[PDB]
Amino acid sequence: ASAATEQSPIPTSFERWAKPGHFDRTLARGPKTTTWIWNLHADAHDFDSHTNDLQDISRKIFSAHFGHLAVVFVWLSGMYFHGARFSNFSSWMADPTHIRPSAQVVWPLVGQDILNGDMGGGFRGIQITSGLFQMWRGEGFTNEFQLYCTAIGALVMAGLMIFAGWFHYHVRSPKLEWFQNVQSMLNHHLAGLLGLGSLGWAGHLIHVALPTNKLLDAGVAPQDIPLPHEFVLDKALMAELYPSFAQGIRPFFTLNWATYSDFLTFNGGLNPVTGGLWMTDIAHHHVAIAVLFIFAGHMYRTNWGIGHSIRTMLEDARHPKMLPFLSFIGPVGHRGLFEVLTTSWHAQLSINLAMMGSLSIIVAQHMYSMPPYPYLATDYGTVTSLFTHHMWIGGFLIVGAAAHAGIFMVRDYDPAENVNNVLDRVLRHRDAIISHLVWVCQFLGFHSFAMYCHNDTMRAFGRPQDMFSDTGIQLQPIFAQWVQHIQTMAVGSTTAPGVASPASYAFGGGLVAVGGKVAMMPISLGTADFLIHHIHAFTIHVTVLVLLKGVLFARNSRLIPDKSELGFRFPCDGPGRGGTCQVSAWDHVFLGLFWMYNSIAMVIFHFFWKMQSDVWGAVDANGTVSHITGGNFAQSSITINGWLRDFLWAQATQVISSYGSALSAYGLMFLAGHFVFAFSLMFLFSGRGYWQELIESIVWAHNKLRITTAIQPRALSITQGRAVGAAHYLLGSIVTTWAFFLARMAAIG
Amino acid sequence: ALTGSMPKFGGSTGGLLTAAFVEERYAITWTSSKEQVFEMPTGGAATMNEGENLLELARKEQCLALGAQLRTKFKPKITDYKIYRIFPNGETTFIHPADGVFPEKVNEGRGYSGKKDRRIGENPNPATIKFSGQNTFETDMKS
Amino acid sequence: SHSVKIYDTCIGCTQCVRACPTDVLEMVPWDGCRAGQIAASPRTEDCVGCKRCETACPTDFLSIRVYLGAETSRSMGLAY
Amino acid sequence: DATQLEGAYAAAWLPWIMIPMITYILPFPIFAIAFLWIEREG
Amino acid sequence: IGPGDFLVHHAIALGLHVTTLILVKGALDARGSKLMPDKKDFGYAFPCDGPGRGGTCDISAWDSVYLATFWMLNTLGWVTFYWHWKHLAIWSGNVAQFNEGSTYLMGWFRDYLWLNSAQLINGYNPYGTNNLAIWAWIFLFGHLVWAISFMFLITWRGYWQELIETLMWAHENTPLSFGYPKDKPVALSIVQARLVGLVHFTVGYIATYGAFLIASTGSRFP
Amino acid sequence: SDAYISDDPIQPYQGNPQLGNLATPINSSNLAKAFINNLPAYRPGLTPFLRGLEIGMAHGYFLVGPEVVFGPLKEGSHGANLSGLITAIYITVSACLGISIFALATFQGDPRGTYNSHSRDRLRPLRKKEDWYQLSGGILMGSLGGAIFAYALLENFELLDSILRGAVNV
Ligand code: F6C
Ligand code: CLA
Ligand code: CLA
Ligand SMILES: CC1=C(/C=C/C(C)=C/C=C/C(C)=C/C=C/C=C(C)/C=C/C=C(C)/C=C/C2=C(C)CCCC2(C)C)C(C)(C)CCC1
Ligand SMILES: CC1=C(C/C=C(\C)CCC[C@H](C)CCC[C@H](C)CCCC(C)C)C(=O)c2ccccc2C1=O
Ligand SMILES: CC1=C(C/C=C(\C)CCC[C@H](C)CCC[C@H](C)CCCC(C)C)C(=O)c2ccccc2C1=O
Ligand code: SF4
Ligand SMILES: [Ca+2]
Ligand SMILES: [Cl-]
Repeated sequence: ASAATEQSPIPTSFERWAKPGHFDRTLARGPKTTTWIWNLHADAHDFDSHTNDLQDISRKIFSAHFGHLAVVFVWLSGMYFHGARFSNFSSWMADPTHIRPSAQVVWPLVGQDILNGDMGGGFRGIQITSGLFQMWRGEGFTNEFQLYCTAIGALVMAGLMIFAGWFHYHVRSPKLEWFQNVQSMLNHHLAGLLGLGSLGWAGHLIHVALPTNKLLDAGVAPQDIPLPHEFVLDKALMAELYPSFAQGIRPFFTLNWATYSDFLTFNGGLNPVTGGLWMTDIAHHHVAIAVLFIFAGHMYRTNWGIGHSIRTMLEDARHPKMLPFLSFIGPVGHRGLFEVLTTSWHAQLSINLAMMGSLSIIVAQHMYSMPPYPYLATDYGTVTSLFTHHMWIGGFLIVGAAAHAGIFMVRDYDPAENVNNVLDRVLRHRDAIISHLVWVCQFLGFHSFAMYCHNDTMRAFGRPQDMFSDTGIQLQPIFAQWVQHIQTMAVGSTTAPGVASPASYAFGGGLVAVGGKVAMMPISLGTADFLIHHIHAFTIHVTVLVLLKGVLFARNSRLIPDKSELGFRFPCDGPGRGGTCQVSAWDHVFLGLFWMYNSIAMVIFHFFWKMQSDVWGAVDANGTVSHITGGNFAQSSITINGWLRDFLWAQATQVISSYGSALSAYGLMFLAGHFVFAFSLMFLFSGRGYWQELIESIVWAHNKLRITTAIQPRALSITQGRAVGAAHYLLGSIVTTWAFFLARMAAIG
Repeated sequence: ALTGSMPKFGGSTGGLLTAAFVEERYAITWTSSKEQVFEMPTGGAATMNEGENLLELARKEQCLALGAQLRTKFKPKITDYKIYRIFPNGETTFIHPADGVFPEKVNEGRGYSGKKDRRIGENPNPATIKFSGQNTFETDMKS
Repeated sequence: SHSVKIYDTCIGCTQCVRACPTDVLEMVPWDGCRAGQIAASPRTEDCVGCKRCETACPTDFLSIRVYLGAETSRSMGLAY
Repeated sequence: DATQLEGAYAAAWLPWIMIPMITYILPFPIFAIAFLWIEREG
Repeated sequence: IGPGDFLVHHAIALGLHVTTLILVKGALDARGSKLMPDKKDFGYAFPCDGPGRGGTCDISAWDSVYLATFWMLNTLGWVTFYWHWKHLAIWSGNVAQFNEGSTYLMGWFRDYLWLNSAQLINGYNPYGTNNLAIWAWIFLFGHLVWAISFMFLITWRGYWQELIETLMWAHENTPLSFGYPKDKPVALSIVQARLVGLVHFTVGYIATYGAFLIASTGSRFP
Repeated sequence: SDAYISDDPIQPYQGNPQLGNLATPINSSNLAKAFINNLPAYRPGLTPFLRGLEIGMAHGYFLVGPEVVFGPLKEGSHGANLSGLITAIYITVSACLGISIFALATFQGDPRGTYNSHSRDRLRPLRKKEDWYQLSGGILMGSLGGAIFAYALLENFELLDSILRGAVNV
């Protein structure tokens, strides 16, 4: 006890494990049919339906968060253990340009050890593309014992995280007043989690990572390097590397900060040795954002008078206190939104999922162009995998944001609470929002894709002067070209005199090549880039249309005026009014999952082809860059046929010709993804009554053999058939692209 | 001709369109004991006045969704709502409650209007009513 | 308009009438079951065809059937 | 060689006028006639 | 005939049997089943019987011919793929390509679909056009129509009806837009969109394979 | 409580909160109304032929340009201007055939929708079929004339250029 906020019941009982459905009143009835089995896992985590008190739900959520953190620590422990026992980390530490990262060996079972490929140095394993080796090199790891220590620490943290979740629910659980302290939570997360976290990491970088990386770039062998604590212990060794450590922590308090300008650099480019960002520049970044986040954490009034109250700031943002052109939001403004966000967990989850997915996408777009780890940009499989993975995670998270914005509407939205505020006023003109989104999606679909169809027709006619090419009708992205020119002019010896190099070489500047291969070089933006960015705008907008339509019409529409009474996840409202199939908000999350797939797949395809034809390659002794596919994005990626021939047919040479090699698992998974995609269409195109009527004949054949079962076999429900089809489509269609990307990048480098 | 104050509402895009004035409009009237916020079936939140309220909607289903909200989401319940159909010439017709009770109760005097003394599995099978015009439930016998 | 037919297996539970979003159905005296009531569908020009009345019916097979017929502006549920 | 469309066949001026008539001159009159036929009132 | 023929004959047997299953099931359950005893009173084509009784999507007998058109198309795809690859390997002289390559599925994927596509998809490239340009264009056209089918096949009616309601709002409130629909815009019905998506799937499936079979054969053997 | 109790910039359309529109600055400000209500479609008092004539002149004029710059004939001046002229001609004749068949199909007895006698649409004021036929004739005349005026200015661009540079005063 220290804050007098716990005393939680729910005694740790064991008997409550042999009674599935104990959470739901109808789930603990007695199965009867098979739909109960699927209903068990359809709302197992939905703690909002189970009970009605916000405080009990908040306690459950807090302990579930702790258990999730435990799961993530188990995963981290496993990754560090794989890097410490089944890896060539030491070999890669010796030569990180000729050795392929590998952290997984296959047992010698049926045909199975062929997947163990030669990774350089006599190591027979699987080439990992997770970027773990490049991350551990940048953090400061040199030997595998340190990785083993980190694995043990993560396992201990996992055990500690599953004790904190049991102690904050079964022993001393917080009150609801503690969860509603958003001021204190924001202060602590902004200053103590982000601020102190990045400050501690800056301390690590300044005393462990910067030493080790400086010696590594100098040329020292990995086990000839001192361990990190000697860098911490004696200041003579550390002052050999940096001459600003001879004055200790004195120039900082006497505000002579340019003394420290040799390990807090502000270069802003790429290390020529490694290929990653300047490590001193990274440490300076973390110091600056620690000072920024800690200072940001003193903003909200907590127990001492000074600060803001978010409720006051929300309630004052309203007409006539707004900017005159922003005054259309009326005299209520954001008045009832502090009580929306402190009483609805779904509203918070919707905002946090949207921001988390957007930030994961930002992470994907900032780590190919500013490679932040040593020898990262030259391992093209890792760059591809990291960009692609974070784009998929971001897209899924963003779809879940709309999912929970719709769950908030059907369940947690109260019309009496929020009257004539921004939330009420959005629901009160949503036909305008949706119709204008329909028109912009149409405009973007004609002016991106139908231009590709124009190009196909003009190229098949034999009139390429009529095409939307760089040699036909040019469509230069002059605004992005101008931004690229401003970015390369800014960094001159201007508007950013402190930096030497450009923030990325993607904007302009020079060419960084490491080990012969290109780390980074300018990404020229022509007509093909205009066309593919408008493809991206179009697909993002139709995803927004599909998802926002379900959020805005989750309560009711002109068709079904009482859709909130039907639920958030219901199949339909019968074949009447023409047929109201897929009117729920859940069905809009269903249809937006497909559109997020179609949007993120084209983003990862644009990245793969453009980086493979206009950045990645092999620099010779002179300096001439021979790109991987040979600069064919500017003329083949402007037709659909060139996308099917010069990208899909041509670059799938390495995944279908992989049988009998060490990449044969990728060919197997390529075919497996095609199977699972096609198998999904059985659930997506067919309906429930066919399958229930065919199960009738199968039940008859079973009754005749007297093999009748008590649990009555029923077809999958309508929304469950939709969920199964969507999950299968996404799984197969993404496993296919994963196998295609990874087989391609593990064969041609 | 219809009595009641329009509920306090800022307007929406979900309201009446052309078909309201060229085909038909519906009106729902109800008495509330206090001025309080309800949910419009067209989207948004409106405030019913104390006393008599009158609201025009585009569909009968919207008027019945509002009425179901009145008699279930409010304590005390508002069960005295009346729904009228308004025609383009101005003609108003009291439709709900059709009798004057409430369809869910049983009134002496309503009369059968869909009853078929059968048992579903004994409609005349379609081979016999082919070129007749009748379809299998709009008939009179039982096979 | 749709055709809503009520059969003599009706038990007068009123659940079809309570589930109707458009007020097509009402209860009439019958003395053909022990509740003394049977459903009726006079305002079947209002029927949209949602079949909520059929979902609400407890008898096997249903004592109420909706047959989707000629579409009007009311049965298509059009506010435009 | 082939700078334009040709016909090495009899009455080769007939595609020259038949393709406009069948494909972009007579179709919108036919569409108008069919639209007036399906929208005429009793 | 050899070992690669036995497997594809068993695949053809599977295809004819499942297509017959769907069609026989929908014909014999046309008059009624346990889920809908009076199905003969509702006709041959009708959307469903609502979401009651667990849900009754695709319950009509017309929906069986709907669901078996996919299986007919798939079975005839297997049949014509077998015939075409068998004969391409015979006509090229390299019959061992089909012999020791049709017993596993990557051989079908790589030695038939990928391999005999190189001339078709190069019908027009950034360097010029040969006479296979229309077959490349129709190949892509069939892919487009087949993909458009999945819009009618996966997305269902209420989504589009609510979208069309917003469009009706937008049109009545825009200035200078003097047209007005004489007949009210509604989304395509349930059975209608099933038929439209099936027609699209069929047309794209026929166009893609017709363009591939004429160009993979007419290029190798002009 | 707050639902139309405070006075905001966004009002109900025509003071009726049960109408399916809002009074926003884009459909209800004095500048937006002064521009739109004085456009030929909405200018008070005009006969339908003069409305259509001015609409057509403005429309046939700009419809010449897209094919002059972007068309298949764009490599040569004379053919580009001719392709733009006949594109404007074809689009005009198609649009006016559509106007004529809209009037033919819509105005049959009492029309349905916004041209019914009971309709309250302020944004569609051509309530009679005679208005629509006069509009079709005017849009056709004005649009074909504006198209050939743009064509004649583009054909003589060498002369119009030497004029506007004072090269004709030698
Ligand atoms: C005439 C009548 C009319 C009018 C007037 O008058 C109109 C108008 C409008 C406006 C207001 C708007 C805007 C414009 C734009 O931008 O975009 C364009 C488009 C178009 C289409 C354009 C149109 C134009 C016109 C058509 C012209 C004519 C031409 C000629 C006449 C033809 C020829 C004839 C012969 C005989 C063939 C709109 C729109 C929309 N739509 Mg709408 N329309 C209509 C028709 C129709 C139909 C049939 C359909 C089916 C297909 C639809 C559909 C649609 C959709 C989806 C949408 C969208 O998205 C949009 C919106 O919402 O926003 C927001 N819609 N629209
Ligand atoms: C993939 C299967 C397939 C194949 C290889 C063919 C092949 C042929 N058909 Mg076809 N046809 C098919 C399926 C097929 N058909 C089906 C399922 C139908 C029923 C609708 C038809 C109905 C049909 C008609 C009415 C005609 C043919 C004709 C022909 C012959 C000339 C066209 C050509 O040279 O090659 C090209 C083959 C393609 C498939 C090119 C793709 C064009 C797409 C499919 C257009 C979409 C329309 C529709 C789906 C089917 C049209 C097929 C036909 C017009 C080509 C050719 C032998 C013509 C003939 O008999 O010659 C004297 C003819 O008049 N067929
Ligand atoms: C290739 C297949 C394909 C195509 C062409 C489309 C097209 C479309 N989808 Mg769709 N969709 C698809 C697959 C496809 N989808 C699949 C597989 C799913 C499964 C989940 C969906 C699910 C889906 C949803 C949920 C939504 C859409 C929407 C849309 C519309 C977007 C607006 C737009 O782009 O305007 C432009 C039109 C096109 C790009 C169509 C092709 C036009 C060609 C290139 C030009 C034709 C020239 C000329 C007119 C031809 C005239 C010839 C004459 C003889 C007729 C659009 C018509 C959204 C919408 O309604 O937006 C408003 C909507 O919300 N789709
Ligand atoms: C909205 C707005 C705007 C726009 C505008 C526009 C859009 C424009 C335009 C324009 C145009 C578009 C114009 C036009 C025109 C025209 C004209 C000027 C015409 C003409 C003509 C003529 C003169 C003809 C003649 C003839 C005839 C009729 C007969 C015979 C032949 C001839 C040729 C003689 C802005 C933003 C700017 C601002 C303001 C407002
Ligand atoms: C195939 C299909 C079915 C049938 C699918 C079913 C019934 C689920 C199949 C899962 C099987 C039945 C697994 C269950 C078997 C037992 C769990 C035993 C498994 C043995 C292990 C214990 C070893 C639907 O119900 C359906 C509904 C709506 C749209 C499309 C479809 C659809 O496509
Ligand atoms: C896209 C889509 C729509 C919207 C599509 C509409 C409204 C079609 C209208 C597009 C234009 C107006 C017609 C296109 C014309 C065709 C190219 C040719 C048709 C001409 C013949 C009929 C003669 C639905 O209404 C729908 C309903 C149920 C399930 C799936 C869907 C669905 O996927
Ligand atoms: S087809 Fe299925 S989802 Fe559509 S209305 Fe009928 S039962 Fe509902
Ligand atoms: Ca030309
Ligand atoms: Cl091409």
